[PDB]
Amino acid sequence: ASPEERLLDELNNVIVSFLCDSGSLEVERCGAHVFSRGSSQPLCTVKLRHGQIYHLEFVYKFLAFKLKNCNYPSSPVFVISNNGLATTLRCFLHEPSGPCLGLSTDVDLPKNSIIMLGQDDFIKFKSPLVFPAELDLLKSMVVCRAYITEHRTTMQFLVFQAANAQKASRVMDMISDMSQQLSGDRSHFSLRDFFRGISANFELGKDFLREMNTPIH
Repeated sequence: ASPEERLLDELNNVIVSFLCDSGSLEVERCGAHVFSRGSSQPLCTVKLRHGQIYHLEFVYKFLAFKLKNCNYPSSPVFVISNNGLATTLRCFLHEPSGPCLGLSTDVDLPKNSIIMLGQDDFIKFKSPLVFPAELDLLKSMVVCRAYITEHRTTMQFLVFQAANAQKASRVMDMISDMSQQLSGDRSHFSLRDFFRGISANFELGKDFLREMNTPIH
């Protein structure tokens, strides 16, 4: 299982590289049944940390892109759950009880409750908050700021955009040019081209996340 192992390696390392942007990230991986239909094996588990921001939409869509490139039919699922000792993010490569909560600006997350995030949940969250031209991940991205205290756990979902439109556009140019060089104009630039370019140089992904820094009003 080397082709499988390489893909699983890459998927885990997308999370490691892009879920945050600073500090020690506590990412645990673990069975030959991560891809198997009907399995409840997550790819990895991440302990969330008070005050940190997690780039859920970007990582989600990056994982979805790699899976479709490998002809894998399922789309990932993120599960945030609080067991009373800690809040974790579990990244499943497919859909795998306690109250299951939906996305909103402030999701109180008591013990034994979960939040499930899937393919269209980020667009549904953004849809009423941003104008149509800003709806795509390239312009507006959903993040999660963790609020974890002894007396309350709360997942705070925010939409971030670039404050500097010119610098954001310059990063897009670099990514587009990287995609064009791998395949050998701006009018065709797609989410696939975006992740193809970032796949070739992760630093371009870091550049994008760095510019997507301002919560919407």
